[PDB]
Amino acid sequence: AEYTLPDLDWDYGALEPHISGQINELHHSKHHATYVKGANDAVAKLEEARAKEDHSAILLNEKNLAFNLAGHVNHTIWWKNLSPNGGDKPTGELAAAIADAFGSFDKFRAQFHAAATTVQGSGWAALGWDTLGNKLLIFQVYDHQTNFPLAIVPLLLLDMWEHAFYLQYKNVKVDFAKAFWNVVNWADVQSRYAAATS
Amino acid sequence: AEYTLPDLDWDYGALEPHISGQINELHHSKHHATYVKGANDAVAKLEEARAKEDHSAILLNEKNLAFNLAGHVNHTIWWKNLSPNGGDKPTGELAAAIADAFGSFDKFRAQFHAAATTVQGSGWAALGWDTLGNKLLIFQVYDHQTNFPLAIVPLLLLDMWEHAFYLQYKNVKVDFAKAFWNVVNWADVQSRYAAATS
Amino acid sequence: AEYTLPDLDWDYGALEPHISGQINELHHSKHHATYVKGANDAVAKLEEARAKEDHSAILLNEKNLAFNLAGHVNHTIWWKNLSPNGGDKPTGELAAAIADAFGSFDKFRAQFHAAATTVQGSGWAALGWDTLGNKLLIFQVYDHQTNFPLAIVPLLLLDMWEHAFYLQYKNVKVDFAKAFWNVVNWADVQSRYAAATS
Amino acid sequence: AEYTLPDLDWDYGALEPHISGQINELHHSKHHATYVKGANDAVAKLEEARAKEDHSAILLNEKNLAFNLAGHVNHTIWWKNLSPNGGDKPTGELAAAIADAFGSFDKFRAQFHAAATTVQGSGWAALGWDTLGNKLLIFQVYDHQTNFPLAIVPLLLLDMWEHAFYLQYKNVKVDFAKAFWNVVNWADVQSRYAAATS
Ligand SMILES: [Fe+3]
Ligand SMILES: [Fe+3]
Ligand SMILES: [Fe+3]
Ligand SMILES: [Fe+3]
Repeated sequence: AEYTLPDLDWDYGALEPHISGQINELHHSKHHATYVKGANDAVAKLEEARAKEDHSAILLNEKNLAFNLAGHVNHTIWWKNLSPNGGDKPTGELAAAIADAFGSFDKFRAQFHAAATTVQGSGWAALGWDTLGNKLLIFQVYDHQTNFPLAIVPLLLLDMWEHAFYLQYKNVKVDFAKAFWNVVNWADVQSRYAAATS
Repeated sequence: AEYTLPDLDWDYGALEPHISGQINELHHSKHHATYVKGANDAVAKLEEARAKEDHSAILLNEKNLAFNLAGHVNHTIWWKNLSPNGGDKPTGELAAAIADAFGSFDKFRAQFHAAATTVQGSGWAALGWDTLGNKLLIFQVYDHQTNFPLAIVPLLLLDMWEHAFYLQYKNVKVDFAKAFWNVVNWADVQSRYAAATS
Repeated sequence: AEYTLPDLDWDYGALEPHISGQINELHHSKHHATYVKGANDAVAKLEEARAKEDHSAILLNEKNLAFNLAGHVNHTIWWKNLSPNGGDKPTGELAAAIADAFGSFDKFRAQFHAAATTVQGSGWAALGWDTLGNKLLIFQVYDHQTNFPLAIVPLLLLDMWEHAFYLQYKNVKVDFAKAFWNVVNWADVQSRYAAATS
Repeated sequence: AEYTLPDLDWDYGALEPHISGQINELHHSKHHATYVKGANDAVAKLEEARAKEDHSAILLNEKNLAFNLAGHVNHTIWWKNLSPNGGDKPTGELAAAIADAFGSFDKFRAQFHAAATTVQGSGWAALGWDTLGNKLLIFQVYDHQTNFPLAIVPLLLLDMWEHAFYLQYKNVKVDFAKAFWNVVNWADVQSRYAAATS
C-alpha cells in the first residue's frame, strides 16, 4: 500500500535537552510528511506514464522517486534509532561486532563523528552492513540517496541536514553531533544487526 | 575477508553476437578488477586512519569506499544476470510480480529501457525490491552509487557506462539496450526475487 | 593574494523584517568565513602537493577547492545583491533584457521562484548570462558548485541552504523566497549585467 | 540565436596518431551534435513553461538546460584547444603565468594529469582563471556541469568521458591523457588567457 508517516514511540519533547521538542515536531510533522507525500506522488506519476505509454519525463520521475523514497526510508530509521531511555554503549553481539570492525567503540565513534561533520551540503552519517563482503561499514551519504552501494542494510543513521539542528545549535554542528550519542537507541541498532546477519 | 573478482559462469565470447567477447574480457579482467582493488584499498585506508586516529581525509575515504564498493557490487550482479541460455521472458512468481507492479512485461521493459537510455553520464538501469513498502521498483542509478534508497535489494541491472558497449555499438546505446534482452538470465532474477521477498 | 571575507555595505539588522539580523550575523560571520578559510586551505594544500610531487589526494583537494571557492564566490555576490534601499523592479536595459528573455518581469519571477523552492537538498536559484549563446538564463545550482556551465557570469543569486532562513521562517521556504524580492539590489544586478554584456 | 554545431578547423584525421579520425568523427558528428540539440530543446521547453505558466517540471528543465549547455560549451572549447600543428610548450605571458601559478610547466602537467585520470565516472580536467582571486587554477569537473565555481573562464580542457578514447586506447586512459600533450593548441590557450585577464 501507500507510504505512511510513522508514529513516534515518544513525545516530541522526550529527547530534551539533547534534541529540542520544537525540532522534533517540525522535523516529524513537516519535513518527514513531505517526503512521504513525495514518494506517494512519484509512484503515482510512474503508474500514469506506464498507462499513457509516455516516458519523456523518466529522468524527473526516477529522481523524485529516489529522493523522496530515500528521505522516507532515512527518517523512518532515524525515529527508531532514537530514545529517551537511550545512550550509554552497545552490549553483546553488536558491541563485539563493532570493536572487531572498528578497533573499539571509541574508534567507531570518532569515524562516525568525522563522517557526520564533514558533509559538504545536506547529508547523513550511516552505519550499515555489507552483505557482499559481510562487513560493518560507515558511509557518508549526500542528501538522502547518494554515496553508498546497493543492498547495504542501514543500522544507525545521524541526520546532518541543517533542519535537524539549526534552531537549537545554529551553526555548531559538532555540538549536535556530540549530543546525539546521548539519545541513541542501541536496542534498535542491535535488532537491525541481528536481522542483517540472519 | 577481502573483496575478490568473481569467475564468470561462461566463456568471454558466449554472449555473441549481442555482447562481444572483446568487451566481456576488458570489462571483466580490467574494469571490474579495478573496482575490486579500489574497494580493498579503501577498507585498508580506513583501518589506517582509525589506527593513527586521523580522519582528515574522511571525505575522500568514504567516497573511495562507496564508489569502488558499488562498482564491485554492481558488476558482480551483472555477470550473474547474464547468460548464453538466456532471453525469453520471466515465468512464475516473478512474471506475475512484474505484471502486477508494471502493468505487463512489455510495460516493464519500456520503462527499464527509458531509464537505461536517458542517463546523463555513466549509470545503470536497475530493477530493485523496496523492503519498506514491499514493492518492485525501477531505479536510474548515476555512476555506481547515486540515486536510489538504502536497503533496496537489486534484482536485474543493465550497465550503461560507455565501456559496456562502445567498442561494439559505438554511440548507438539503444541498440545495445535492446540486445540485452536476449541475454538476461531470468533464473537468476527469479532467485534474487525469492530471497528478497523471503 | 588570499581570499578574504568581504565587509557588508549595511548593518546586520538592516534587512528586517525580511531577513533577520540574527541570520545575517551567523551567515556572514560564521558560514561565509568558513568557506573563505576552506578556500585558502585548499589552495595551500595544492601548493604542497605540487612541492612534494604527490597527488594521491587530488580528488579530495580538487573537491575542497571547488566547494569552498564556490561557497565563497556565491556568498560574496549574495551580500551585494542585497540592500535596505532595495526592492521594486529593475529599470532600463536590464528591465528590457529580462522581459525579452523571460516574457515579462513577473514571468521571470515565477521561474526563479520555482527554481529556488524545488531544490532537493542545499542549493541556490541563479540568474546568469551565457557568453556562448548571448542569453540570460536561470540555473538551479545544487550545493554551491553543481548544475551549471563553465563561463556563465552570475547576476542575481538566492541562497536556498537551510541556514539562510531556518531560524526565521523554519520550514516555510516559500515565504522566505517571497520576502527576498523586497531586498534585492537591482543597482547591483544592473551593474553586473552591463559588465557581462561588455 | 540557436546553439549551433561548430565546424572543425582541421580534417577528422589530422590528429593521428594521437587521436584517431574515427573518434573525432563520432565525437563531433554524433556526440557534440546531440548536446547542441539538447540545449536547443531545453531553451524551447523553458519558453513553453513560461507561456503556459506551469513550472511543474522546473527541476527536469533546469537539469536538461545545464547538462546539454555544458556539454556544448565544453566540446566547443575542446575543438579549439586541439591542433595538428600543436604540442610543445606554452610561450610568453602564459608560460610565465603557468610557472608562477604551478611552480613549473611540468608541475602543472602532473597536476592536470592526475585530475584527468582520477575522475570516478565521466568528467574532464580543466585549466581555468578565477576572476575573484585573480588566479589560474585546475578543476576536476564531473560529467559536464559539476564541481567548479560560477564565473570561472575555461582556458584548456581535456575530455575524459570514455567515448573520447575508448575505441583507440580502450581502458588505458593514461596513455590517452599522455598523448593529448602532443596536440594542444597553445595559441588558443594563450588567446583565452589574454581575454580572461583583460
Ligand atoms: Fe531530516
Ligand atoms: Fe561496467
Ligand atoms: Fe548561505
Ligand atoms: Fe566528449
